[PDB]
Amino acid sequence: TPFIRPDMKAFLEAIAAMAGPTLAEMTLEEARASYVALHGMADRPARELAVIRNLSCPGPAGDIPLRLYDARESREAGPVITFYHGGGFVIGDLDTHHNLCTEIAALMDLPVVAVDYRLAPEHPFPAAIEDCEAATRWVASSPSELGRTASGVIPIGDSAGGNATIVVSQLLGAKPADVPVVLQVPIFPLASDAVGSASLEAFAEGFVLTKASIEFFDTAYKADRADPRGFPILGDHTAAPPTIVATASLDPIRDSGRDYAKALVEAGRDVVYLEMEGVTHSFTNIRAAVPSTQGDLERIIAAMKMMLG
Amino acid sequence: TPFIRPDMKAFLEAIAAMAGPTLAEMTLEEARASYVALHGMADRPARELAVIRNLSCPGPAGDIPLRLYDARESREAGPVITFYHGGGFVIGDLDTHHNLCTEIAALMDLPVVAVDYRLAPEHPFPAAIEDCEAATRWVASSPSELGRTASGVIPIGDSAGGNATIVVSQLLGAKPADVPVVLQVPIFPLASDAVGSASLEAFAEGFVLTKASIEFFDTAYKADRADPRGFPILGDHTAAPPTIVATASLDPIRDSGRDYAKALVEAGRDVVYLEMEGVTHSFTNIRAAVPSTQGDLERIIAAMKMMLG
Amino acid sequence: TPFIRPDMKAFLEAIAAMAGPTLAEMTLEEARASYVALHGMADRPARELAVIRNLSCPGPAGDIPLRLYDARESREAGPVITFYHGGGFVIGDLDTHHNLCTEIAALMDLPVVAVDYRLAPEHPFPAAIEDCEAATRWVASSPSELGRTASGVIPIGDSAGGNATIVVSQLLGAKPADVPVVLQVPIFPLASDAVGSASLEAFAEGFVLTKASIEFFDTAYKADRADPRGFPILGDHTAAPPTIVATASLDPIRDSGRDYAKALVEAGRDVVYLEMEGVTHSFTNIRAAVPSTQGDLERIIAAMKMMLG
Amino acid sequence: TPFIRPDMKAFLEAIAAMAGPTLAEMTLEEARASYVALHGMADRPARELAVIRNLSCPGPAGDIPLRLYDARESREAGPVITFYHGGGFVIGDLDTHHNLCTEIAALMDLPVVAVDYRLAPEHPFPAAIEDCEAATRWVASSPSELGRTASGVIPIGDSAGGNATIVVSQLLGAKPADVPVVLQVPIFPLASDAVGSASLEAFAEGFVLTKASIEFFDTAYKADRADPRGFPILGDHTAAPPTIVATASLDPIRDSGRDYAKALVEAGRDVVYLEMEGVTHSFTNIRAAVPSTQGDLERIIAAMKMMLG
Ligand SMILES: CCCCCC(=O)Oc1ccc([N+](=O)[O-])cc1
Ligand SMILES: CCCCCC(=O)Oc1ccc([N+](=O)[O-])cc1
Ligand SMILES: CCCCCC(=O)Oc1ccc([N+](=O)[O-])cc1
Ligand SMILES: CCCCCC(=O)Oc1ccc([N+](=O)[O-])cc1
Ligand SMILES: CCCCCC(=O)O
Repeated sequence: TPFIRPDMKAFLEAIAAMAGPTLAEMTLEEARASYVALHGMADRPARELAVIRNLSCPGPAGDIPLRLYDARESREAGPVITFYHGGGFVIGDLDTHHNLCTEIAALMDLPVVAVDYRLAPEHPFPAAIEDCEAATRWVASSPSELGRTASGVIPIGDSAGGNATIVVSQLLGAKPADVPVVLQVPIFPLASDAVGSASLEAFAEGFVLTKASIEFFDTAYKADRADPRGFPILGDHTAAPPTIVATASLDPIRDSGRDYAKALVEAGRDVVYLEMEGVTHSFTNIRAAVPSTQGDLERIIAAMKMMLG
Repeated sequence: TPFIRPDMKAFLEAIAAMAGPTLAEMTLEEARASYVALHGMADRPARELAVIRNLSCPGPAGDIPLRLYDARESREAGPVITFYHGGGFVIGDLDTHHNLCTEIAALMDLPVVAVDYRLAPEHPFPAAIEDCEAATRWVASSPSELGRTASGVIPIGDSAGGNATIVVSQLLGAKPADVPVVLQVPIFPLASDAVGSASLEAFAEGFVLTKASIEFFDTAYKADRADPRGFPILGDHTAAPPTIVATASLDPIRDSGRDYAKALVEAGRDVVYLEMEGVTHSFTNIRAAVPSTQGDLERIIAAMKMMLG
Repeated sequence: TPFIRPDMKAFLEAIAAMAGPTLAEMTLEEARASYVALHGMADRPARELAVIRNLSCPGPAGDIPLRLYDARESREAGPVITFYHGGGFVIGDLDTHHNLCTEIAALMDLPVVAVDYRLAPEHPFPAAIEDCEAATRWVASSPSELGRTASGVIPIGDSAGGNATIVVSQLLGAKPADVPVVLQVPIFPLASDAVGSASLEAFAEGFVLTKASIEFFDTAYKADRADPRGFPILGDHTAAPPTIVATASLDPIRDSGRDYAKALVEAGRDVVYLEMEGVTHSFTNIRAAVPSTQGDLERIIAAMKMMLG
Repeated sequence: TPFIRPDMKAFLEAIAAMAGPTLAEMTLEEARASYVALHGMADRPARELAVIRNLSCPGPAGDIPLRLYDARESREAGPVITFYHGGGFVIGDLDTHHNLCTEIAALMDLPVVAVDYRLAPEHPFPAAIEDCEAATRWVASSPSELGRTASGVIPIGDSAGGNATIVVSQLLGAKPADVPVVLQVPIFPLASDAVGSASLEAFAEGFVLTKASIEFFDTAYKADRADPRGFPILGDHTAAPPTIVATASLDPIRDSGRDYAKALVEAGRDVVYLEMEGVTHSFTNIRAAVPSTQGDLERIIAAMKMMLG
């Protein structure tokens, strides 16, 4: 039996007791609401910050809603974190990952801009990617509405947002924004197709993210298996920016993260690979229900400060 | 300050630390999802039963979904428990109270039929009552689809479901079903209007059920203050069936349950009044997070067995 | 016309046909002898028990005679029932309620200690109460002479004894004996002044206990209307022990018992309220003349077992 | 035309202009003195330290010479760095890597114990490994003669010493010393056989370490190709300690270090992979001739501090 932390196991047993409908059995609005409720009850509360401000920027389909987080009311030029939430490209929003964003802003002492990108099935692949790229380019242009100057950008995101992290870094690598990507932080990302992976079979049920949910998200999003914007393991890694890959040992898509970090080493790129032991997918947003995951996030923070130099 | 059990106080501290939005500040589906998560994560797992079966019966608006619970695959004629869930007539469903239902069925060794009645704001007062009454009459008719002959019915429900319990017993008292109500069990019910009561002021915040939530529910359901189907304290108590009223000492609507039991005594009716000390509203569905509440439920069960003979 | 059971009505008709004199018309010795004769006639025969033993304990005015009833010569530690007979504090003794005591001991499988407390007018208020309190404390101390160990006491009594039951529970509540009152069972008690009550007017004549007798007892006992030891509705109910209140629907002091049960609910205390339908005051001691009153006693017994756990 | 830093390229071109003999064309003593003279000229001078002290410990073939470096005469318990020098297992000693050792001790503020292990061809494989393992176990036991307490050990070494670093970590993993390996730092290690690698062909000549020298060292050391103590890529990686792998982009054995870091990710182990751009093998010891390599060492140091927490 795989190792599970005691506080992690208690959370999994409560989810098993709840025994709700699957995502596919709910309406879309119900599925999205259940994710709000899960993170609402499981995550630590928001940090207080000097600046929490809603903005928007132009996108290919229309305006893209954004939210700026900053512990400082005024700050000098520096890197700006551009955050993309998880949720399979189907669920999640600015509120499901709000508390985590306030934590990243507080602990990094850098500004964070979260992207409220368009969701599937209403907006299938590559809608989410289009919006994350556009928003990241916009932040990288130091617009006056943002109120602080970017000397570089730091894409970061969990799961689907970790997929978006890598894709955005590849798109900006090929066609630079006004400043470079100085660091990327894909957190338990989907980089290679998880179908057929050993982690997917081993952790298919009972570890928060299920094989059934992965298939539900896949059916809604409709990413093409040969498209590097859907599966960025297929992209060109030879100029990948400095990278921190964080995975979970109990994640059904753990091996997708392993694959990506291996590909970066194969291409000679600098990478920190951290595989959190005894916790699941989504550990960044369950920091109250599973208190030991706060320490896992803090290790990512420490790696980020190190890699920023 | 009022007495609070240590495990109860730890649960309240967790809720306070979460510092979530009010039900009114969420979308309606987010409010419903937050209740699914509250019970889902805080209650004990379901009992294993011989029979857990979805069914439906005709109602005035269309079909009424039902769920049958029975520890026995087949059984002789006997009383049948008809259960109405809490949630202000706005939230809750068959799943939010599913584990509690399996526990009632296991500990009573009687069949339980839970009612998936229509909810406000989509279906305001008296839609919930219409469906609860219709389902209870249908069970009382011993339909072949149920496979359980009813010698009598036992209305039971928590909070809004405790309101429904009393209204149904009054409606069936006035126009009998095929068999009588042999016992009713309103658990922390709303019987009289809570506005103005001492308990509402004393426990308006910080005790799971809040004054703000009570107001949210009241606005959606739109019960007429003069209608005994809304506030059954106004009804005729002179032929009330044998009753167990269970309240919580920390409940903002505690005094409404006190009022009902006093009205039963005033009318010469047999009643067991149990006020659980140092726990809150909703204690029937938080039996894992607050382990001492399992004993509270078991006291209700013991009183039911006694009052059934 | 109030509902009267057929067997109860026939007994009332026989009493009327015999047309005996009132308590004021008889001599004190004759009144006491007629009470002996009524129960000796009307009640079911005594149960055979291993132990029926006279005892005594020190009191504030000399020794208090007691009678111990137990189905077992030797038993484990457990609650001990402490019984106070009815009779207005003027008539009755250890023999008038002897068969009832044997029935309680047989059906509960607990020891019962009946108190031969001082009677008015020879010994007016508060004599009876002082003796009932002293005897209950003595039993609660597990004295060697009792022959069994008390883990708690259960005060119980009919009418004036129901008054004594509540007063004793309040006095031991304020100044504890060696073990707690774990349950009290006031049976058709006098808790509030019956003067002015609707039940006193409705059942003033022809229902075994008469208005004339109530006034007779009151003149003899001379209880202070403002003293909670005379009228324990005036006492502090906030810490009342678990309670079973039993009344009779045709009792002139029925509303007194209703008042007390209501006051317990108002104070948030656990209480079973049972109002026996279609029978009179004294139903616990007329179980042969009115055979259905045995079932009434058995309902009280069932409630006692439930409330003891 | 692979990228080469300007100061790096100047160093390589001066070496080319000298046109010195190969390792095969020199005597053993000439080769070893040649390496002493290269580092003596090319590396930065020694840091001044409170403690630079020769020690020794028992080994499998007699006493193993050690040298202790510490910026502090007296310190709290903490990890102790155990260092193994490069030189193909044929050349190098405590003096060729002395200045680098003082730098590591100064910048980490941790004690460093360098190992004077037995050299080939006089002592072929596995003599060097045996000595490195024995010395690391000795340090890990916190012997009185060490003068400070080890709470853990940190194996570190360049090239052949990077090979020894990994092998020691595997041996202590299978058979623990008194304290764990808390971090390992293999610097341009030989982990997998370089023969057949793309890096070996691309950088066979002109980049400090030549293919000819690799062959010369290999024939002297005579490591068994199937032995994980000779080629630790063959070892069990499933419990590898936290790791920092540092390589150089112009290193003929660069791909061996890539292979090892990929194998750790594949096994789910935490690893920092740093590939220094535009510098060669041996960059840790040419920090005066190529001043930009001081920054490369400082990046390794920063990663070490981060991974130690
Ligand atoms: C309801 C369980 C958590 C589902 C949401 C979640 O865990 O965030 C994800 C985002 C993307 C992917 N994915 O790309 O398969 C999976 C998960
Ligand atoms: C979010 C916690 C409260 C959830 C709802 C609940 O606890 O069940 C109730 C049902 C009905 C009423 N009511 O009628 O006011 C109150 C509460
Ligand atoms: C002969 C019928 C009356 C016998 C006395 C009786 O039935 O028991 C009572 C005890 C106490 C009170 N009281 O306190 O008013 C009334 C009645
Ligand atoms: C004469 C300068 C190059 C030789 C010294 C050197 O570069 O240190 C090494 C140690 C070990 C290995 N090896 O294990 O192949 C290669 C190189
Ligand atoms: C309203 C204050 C709550 C406790 C007071 C009571 O038990 O009636």
